[PDB]
Amino acid sequence: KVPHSLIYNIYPYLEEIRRRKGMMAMHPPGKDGLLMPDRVVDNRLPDHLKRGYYDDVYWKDFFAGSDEHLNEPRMGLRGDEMRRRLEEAQ
Amino acid sequence: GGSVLDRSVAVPIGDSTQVRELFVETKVLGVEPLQSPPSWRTPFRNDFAEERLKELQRAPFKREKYVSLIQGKYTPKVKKFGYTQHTTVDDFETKEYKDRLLSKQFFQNPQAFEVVPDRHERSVQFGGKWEYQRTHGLPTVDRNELENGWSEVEPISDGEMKVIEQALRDISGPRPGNFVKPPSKTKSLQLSESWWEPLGYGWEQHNEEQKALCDVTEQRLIDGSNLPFGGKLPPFGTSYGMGERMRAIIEDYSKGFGLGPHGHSPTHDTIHYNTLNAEGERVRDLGYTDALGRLFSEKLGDRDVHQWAVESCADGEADVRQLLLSLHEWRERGRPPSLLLANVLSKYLEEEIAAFNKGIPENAPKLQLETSDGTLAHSGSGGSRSGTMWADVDPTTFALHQASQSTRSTRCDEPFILHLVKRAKLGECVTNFTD
Amino acid sequence: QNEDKMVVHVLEELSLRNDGLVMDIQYAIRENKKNRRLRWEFVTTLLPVFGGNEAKVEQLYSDYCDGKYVPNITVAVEAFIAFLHNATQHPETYSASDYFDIDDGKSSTASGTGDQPSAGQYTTLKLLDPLEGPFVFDNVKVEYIQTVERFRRHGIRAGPVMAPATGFIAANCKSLNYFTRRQEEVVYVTNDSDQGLRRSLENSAYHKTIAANPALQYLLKARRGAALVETFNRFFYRTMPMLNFYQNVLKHYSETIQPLRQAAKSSTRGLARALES
Amino acid sequence: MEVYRRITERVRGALWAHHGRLMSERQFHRILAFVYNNKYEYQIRFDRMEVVGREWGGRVEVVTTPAGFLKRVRVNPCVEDLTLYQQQQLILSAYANACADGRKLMEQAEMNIYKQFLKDLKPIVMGIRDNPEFYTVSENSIETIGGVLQTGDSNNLCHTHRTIPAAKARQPADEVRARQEWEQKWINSPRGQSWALTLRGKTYFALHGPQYRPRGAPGAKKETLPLDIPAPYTAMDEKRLLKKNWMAYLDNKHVAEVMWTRVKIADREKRQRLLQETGRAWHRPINEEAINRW
Amino acid sequence: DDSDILRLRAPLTYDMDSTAALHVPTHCGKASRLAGMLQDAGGVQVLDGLGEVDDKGEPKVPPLQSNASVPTNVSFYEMARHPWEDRASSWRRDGFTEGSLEYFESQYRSAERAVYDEEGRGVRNYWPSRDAVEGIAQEEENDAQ
Amino acid sequence: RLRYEINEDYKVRDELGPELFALWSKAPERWPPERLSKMYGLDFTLVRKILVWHHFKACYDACVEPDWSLPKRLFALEWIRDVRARKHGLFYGKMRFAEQKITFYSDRFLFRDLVNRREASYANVWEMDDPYRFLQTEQDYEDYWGDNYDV
Amino acid sequence: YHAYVPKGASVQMGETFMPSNIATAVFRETEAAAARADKTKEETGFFSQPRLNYPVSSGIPALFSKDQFDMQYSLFHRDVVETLNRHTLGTPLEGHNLETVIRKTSFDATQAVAHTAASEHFNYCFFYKSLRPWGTAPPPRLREALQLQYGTNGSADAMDEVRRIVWVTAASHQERCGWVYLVWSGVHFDVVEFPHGSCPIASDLIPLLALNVHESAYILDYGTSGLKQYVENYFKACNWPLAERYYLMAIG
Amino acid sequence: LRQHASLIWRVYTAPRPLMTLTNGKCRGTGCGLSLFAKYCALKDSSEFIFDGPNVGITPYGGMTRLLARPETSLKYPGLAEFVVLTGASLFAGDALRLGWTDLFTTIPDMTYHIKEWFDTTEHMHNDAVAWQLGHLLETCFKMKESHSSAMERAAITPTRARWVEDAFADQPSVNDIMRTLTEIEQLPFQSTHN
Amino acid sequence: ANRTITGNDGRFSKTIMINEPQCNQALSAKTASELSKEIDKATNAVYS
Amino acid sequence: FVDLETGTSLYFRDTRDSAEAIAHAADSKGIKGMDNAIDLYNEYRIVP
Ligand SMILES: [Mg+2]
Repeated sequence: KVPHSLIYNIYPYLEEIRRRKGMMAMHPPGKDGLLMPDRVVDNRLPDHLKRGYYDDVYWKDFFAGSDEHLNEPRMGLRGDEMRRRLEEAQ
Repeated sequence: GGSVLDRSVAVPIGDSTQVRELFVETKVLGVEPLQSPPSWRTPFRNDFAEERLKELQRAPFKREKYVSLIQGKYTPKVKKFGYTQHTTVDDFETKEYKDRLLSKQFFQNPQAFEVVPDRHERSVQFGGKWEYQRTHGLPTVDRNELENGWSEVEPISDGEMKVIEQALRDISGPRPGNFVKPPSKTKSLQLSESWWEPLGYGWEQHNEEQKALCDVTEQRLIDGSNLPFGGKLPPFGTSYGMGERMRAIIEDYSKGFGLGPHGHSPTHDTIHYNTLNAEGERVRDLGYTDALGRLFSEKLGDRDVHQWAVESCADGEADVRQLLLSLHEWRERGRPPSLLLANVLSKYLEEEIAAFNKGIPENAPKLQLETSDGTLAHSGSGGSRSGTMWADVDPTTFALHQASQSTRSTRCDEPFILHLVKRAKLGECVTNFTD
Repeated sequence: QNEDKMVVHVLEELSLRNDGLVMDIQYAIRENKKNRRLRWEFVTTLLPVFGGNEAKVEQLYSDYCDGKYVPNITVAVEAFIAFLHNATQHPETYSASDYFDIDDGKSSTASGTGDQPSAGQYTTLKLLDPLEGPFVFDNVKVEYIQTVERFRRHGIRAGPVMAPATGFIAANCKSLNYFTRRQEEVVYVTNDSDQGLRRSLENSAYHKTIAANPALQYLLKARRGAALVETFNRFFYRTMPMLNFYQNVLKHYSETIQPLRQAAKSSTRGLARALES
Repeated sequence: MEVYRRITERVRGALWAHHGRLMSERQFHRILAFVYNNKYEYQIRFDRMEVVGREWGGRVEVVTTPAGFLKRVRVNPCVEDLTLYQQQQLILSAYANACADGRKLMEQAEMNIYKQFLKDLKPIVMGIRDNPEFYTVSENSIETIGGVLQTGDSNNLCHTHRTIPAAKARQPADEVRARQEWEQKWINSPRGQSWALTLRGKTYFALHGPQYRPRGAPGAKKETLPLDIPAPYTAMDEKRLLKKNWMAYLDNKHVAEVMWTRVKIADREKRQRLLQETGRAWHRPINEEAINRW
Repeated sequence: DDSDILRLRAPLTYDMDSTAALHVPTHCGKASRLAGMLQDAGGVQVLDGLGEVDDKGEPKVPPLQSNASVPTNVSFYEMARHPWEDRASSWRRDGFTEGSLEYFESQYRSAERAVYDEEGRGVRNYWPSRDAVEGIAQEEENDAQ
Repeated sequence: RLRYEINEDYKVRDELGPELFALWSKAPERWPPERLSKMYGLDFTLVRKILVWHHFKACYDACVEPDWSLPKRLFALEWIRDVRARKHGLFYGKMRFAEQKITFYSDRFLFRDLVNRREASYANVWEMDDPYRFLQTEQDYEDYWGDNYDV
Repeated sequence: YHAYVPKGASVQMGETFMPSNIATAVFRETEAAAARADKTKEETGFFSQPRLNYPVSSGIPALFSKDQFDMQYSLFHRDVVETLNRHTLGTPLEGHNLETVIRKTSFDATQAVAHTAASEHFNYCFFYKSLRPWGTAPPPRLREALQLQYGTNGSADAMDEVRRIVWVTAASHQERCGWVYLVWSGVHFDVVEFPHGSCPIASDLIPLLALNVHESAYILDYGTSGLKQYVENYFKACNWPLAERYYLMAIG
Repeated sequence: LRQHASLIWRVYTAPRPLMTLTNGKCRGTGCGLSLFAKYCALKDSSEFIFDGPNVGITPYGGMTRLLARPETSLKYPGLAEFVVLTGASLFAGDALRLGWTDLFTTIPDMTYHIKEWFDTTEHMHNDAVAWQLGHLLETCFKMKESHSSAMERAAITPTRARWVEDAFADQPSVNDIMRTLTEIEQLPFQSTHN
Repeated sequence: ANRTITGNDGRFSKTIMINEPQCNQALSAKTASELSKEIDKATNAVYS
Repeated sequence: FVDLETGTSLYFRDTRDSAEAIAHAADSKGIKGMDNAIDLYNEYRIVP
């Protein structure tokens, strides 16, 4: 059985039962919300292509010290920043 | 103003004379009532003259530099979202609203409005003790204009919908790293905690990566013996619980998610994946390598990669940096070769690919480099573009695997014969020793 | 020879000096080859001229895809005419597939062009919707769509709604394709300089059965004598999109090629002297 | 509610699956909240109007707000002679055909809402798939500890689609700037000058000029460039959590993972059902090696 | 007889078959509620010749029409939009103070065109002198002054 | 020693800017607690608490005085329960758990009210949620306003 | 859904090309498939065919068409296994390792059925495990081993020489029923030819590579005269590193 | 009529999960009552009789819909006419193959076990509920183990399907149907098509 | 009230059983209108 | 509960009828009621 003390918890539920009339009860016609994959998409690029790919959108040498986003992490780097990596290595 | 309410005020056209001499054509439509123009189209109710005078008096200030009066300040100041200080949007704020608001704010406290503020202390109030009922909140906009006046929404077509939900069903396809997380991406844990750094967490992995892929001139090697527990996870009941919460964090961060090849979660109840390292062995005997990769590494033989690149490009052919980059990313860090590198390799290796292709029966897979199709992903060609058996392999693992083949020189930079003699006499078991 | 190039020569040369650009041209070519719509348009446009085997038309379609075929201007003109004829004689198929804008008699003002625009006439030749059209990438497809609709609705003539002027093969020239160096093989039908579209129209055997249509009367004769020119260029844009495509490819090639050769030689010699040193 | 929350969870989950980004609970709920309030607005305005259902002949009339509320009932004295039972059923059926008309209206409205919602999701969704690093493999390709295996069959049947121009980036923003370039080019032309004096022209300027909106008038007063939230390039909720407390980090990443898994399971169920409907799949497992042999 | 089965397909009237249409979900919920709703509407109204057609066919007692139409201005995403930038999204972004951002961007631009071509020759240099890398901008000092 | 705080999803710093303040300022009646409560993934008591704080912060920000009747309005059920409890057990304060009735309801106890709610209908949305639907008899109105000697 | 889709079928996207007729024929084939699956579940014995590590839905690259390999896998080998199961139940050999069946049935005429089936089962297995689809380049250590034996004063002469000796051994087995192995005697390498129904484990060698010289292996592709071409291709598709780790495990 | 139809609707729209255990036969509106629950289990004894043109009336209970789904036309073309015209019983196997329901069980007194299983359960959070219900379903009502196609009770067993589609599929009358039938009765015992 | 429909409730589960063995479980108008009550009062229960 | 995949299919049972879950005739799309999360943070607490 349900204790008298705990019944308040049901209130919001019971509340939006009452309030579900009209548009809130309405679902978009045709659309289930479950969208299955159909095609296969890969936008990956060779490194030399993405070296200057985002220069106009952002600054040049956008992928510079990025290890995950480049196959060559050290390209585009100016000498100093290249030296930094070894500097912390030794 | 796009709207039903957005019609203007009463405006003059002159006497009969000027009206007949103004209009050329006049077409009439049936009588309907007069809607009073809304508050923002009404010139006498909206006059901002005071505020515009304030803008103009401060206008020469707006033409000078911005300069911090703390010198050595660079980073911008953050303005957060929803703070009243920063709200620039006036939806219904007319001169009318700004004045109703002004007055309410003034009778709240006057001492906010004084150039030199006097003491502000609360006194009694004339409406009652409950006077706030008749006072509070912000001035309210008339509800007619709230409801009706809004712009006409630009109709969205079905075309753009179908495009959006196409993009919606593109992103719901699986990414190859998520089901079984590579040991390579699970070394990346960093916490701000004072107990996380003392124990190098991913140290054995990181050591492996360094030793295999990096020159010995530049590499930092973590030693487990000096690390807190011996670089290990302590036995169960011993560590006071340091070890247990260590294990909890690790097992929670390293767990996979999404659906596997059998169509189920890694944690699913009755059905299991990687039974007795059945996938581990499946990688053992297969290995990740292209046929094209080893044909190249066979024909090139000993001679310098860079030399080859200057050769295979006459002066006017292509940028050397480009095919150098693409070559490096293809050989180690195994990737699909760019159609640059594929064109070069095609006119370079043509006799080895011919010889590899010369015996094959009709219905069996050949080896071909033709980029006639736009995309490079070698799941797209049937794996027949390069010699690849895989759709995708994560770079780090590929590099470790092919470097476990001894062909290239990384720690062999030394003098040649000394390198080989160390390899022979110390064996590969020289690194059994951690000292 | 370093001067005269075909499209194939350009793509195989450029394949070395631009990875991404060629990758794009080729992806686009593929996607255009996949459309049933562009195919049906090409086919049903060029059928009357040959009048014959759909085998030859299909072949010419596939060859058109690669730049290996551009239509001769003569063939172009009589194809346009053939279109006006086939769309007028039975209106049902070609007003439900090829689109004309229809007059709104709900709106009436006084002008000689705008009245023939107002009642019972064909206002404009309508291009394919952005979903069924030539390829655009799916980054921008949404904004492309919005723009197309915003512009058609409010009667803005500009951007993706306006059709670029396409070139054809000159009457005296027997060449099959576009070339990088030769510009006189390609002929544009402009407003001012015309290719004899009028004199070919009036002297055609279809002139009177087309003169019958009250709706076409506005697109034949407009204050802008550019109604015929616009109808023409629009028609061959919506039917054969890839002529402009390749034309722009070669345009771009001839523009950017020599900077690229300079970069190539400079860098290669860089690693060259660096290497021998 | 359901259709929305499914798509939003799709987005959140995918956001963490493909890149290491987490969406803030705050954000996730505020999306849904915006859908909800949209529906609410449509309700507010829907109650100002009435729908009339009518039963037999015209002799039973029922006037009802589209939400299904009943305002008036008109009846022929013919009806008064029937039976209490049949009177009830008659009025009830009129009420039903009223609710029908209303519900047709509302369902168009809802389609409209769904479209606005999608349009609002688009900078996020197209935020995650429009990057130079994003990729997918076919769902039928085996996955092993190193990487993903190649699907063998029909080497023609696998086509990799690409959403991004591989040469220098052309972003949606450049397209909007192109659109206003063409707007100005059209306007400033002589033929455009004459067009701006037409009714079409002033309709265009009333709807799509924000710049001319008088101070204090509702709506945006500038034209906005399309939002750019590139997913791998923008740190969202994971960096704040990682700085503050690891525990909340682990919990939120766990939530995202769970949601993603759930979504994927749903997609598998729909796939299975569509496979059974067309008879390629049986109604109970007939192939157990596809499961037990891993 | 075939004509009789043709008759079966016609929708239910009350003139022929003397039965109201079924529509089921409304009957399921609201069947017991109807007395309530009706008396809330102040009872029915018995009028005369509602659906009864006149001599020449005109409606006697002209019928009630629905005002309902789909409201077209109601997008909520433009109602509550971003507090400073006017964008219509639901996306919460913490921006930077305008004028912080301007200054910031300016000094970056200066610093980077200082590092990458220091001599103003105009071409990008990835091997910059130690003086240009660790060197402070004189524009900062000039701004203080 | 103060460094960690539970529930990191909603930070006090981020709730300083109140949500949709540019709307419910201008017609606070069209904005019942429900519309805003869909914004937070928390339980009922917490989200109403937060809404109260939003209103107050907003008011102090706009330099006007806040509605002090608002906490009573959002919590109205809790208000009246406390009033009637105070009259029942004779005490002044807020009723706590120990003093609740020990009645055990059946499983389906809520059915009558459930079908009453599920079948309700409303002319406009204001009728749907007005603040005063909690009150029917005169006793209700006498308990709800006992505080303001004005009302 | 994987469990519900029958064994052969591929699960893909609807292109809506299906006329209702063939759409029904498909459902009927699926029903039949369910029935035959129910009977194969009960026909299941102790031993079973090995799961293939690489997708064979298309052929094995540079070596086999789809029909060739699937005539080995789904025709001859599965018959071998049905035989093996029929004759290892109701005998002292019930439920033991593949080994202890091969080894305890060695050299006896009475159990020749069990032994032949067993050894063929092993050979086919090891053959599948000896094929890596795009081939592989032989590892350094193995090359060093082979060179010390076969190599005469030439660079990896041992590779051309080993892939020669394998050809010769294959051509010198006339009956075209059997196997060719590269094996480790435990004191040296050699290329041995096993007749059908014989196995390297039975002779207590340690196998490195397997090549299938049955005529049924190369008939559909290379015809009856195509054995040389066949072997030459096999080396394009073989798996060396396996042979290597087996060699190194044998040594220690 | 209205109360039965509305009852069916009630079962269809039930907010919390309503599992209809079907033990024994169903006449028309009973068919409706059992099949439209979102969780509808069939035991071996379950049966569906959609008849009533035999009592001189048109079938009721909404199962008509199930018979007209494009799915049924795919799998068993003609079956719809067979069951609607001829009063004819469908069984568990037939209701499973048509995909009218997902769930089937052979266990004695299932109802007791459901009771006692949901006694041992603890929380009400929908995570918990989802798993408890789901685990119940997978362990019993889905046939993962110990089930075969020979063993499920089926009226339409595959030859019969072929016959039905030869007779009743795609025929534009009852009259066409029976001159077809009449022509089929006439076949010898020796014909290929018999 | 008619003892037509009977029930068995566990903590979290609910059993509704139709009892009319005489007429072969054919529901009357009253009994059906009753079942649509017991079904949704069992189904809209808190603990089921 | 969440880790064991089992029972997650049940959030989505509406998928069992394809042409319906598109049509939205029935208001119950979810396990406990109208949708999967109506009140996630409230309802379950009614159990002691
Ligand atoms: Mg009551």
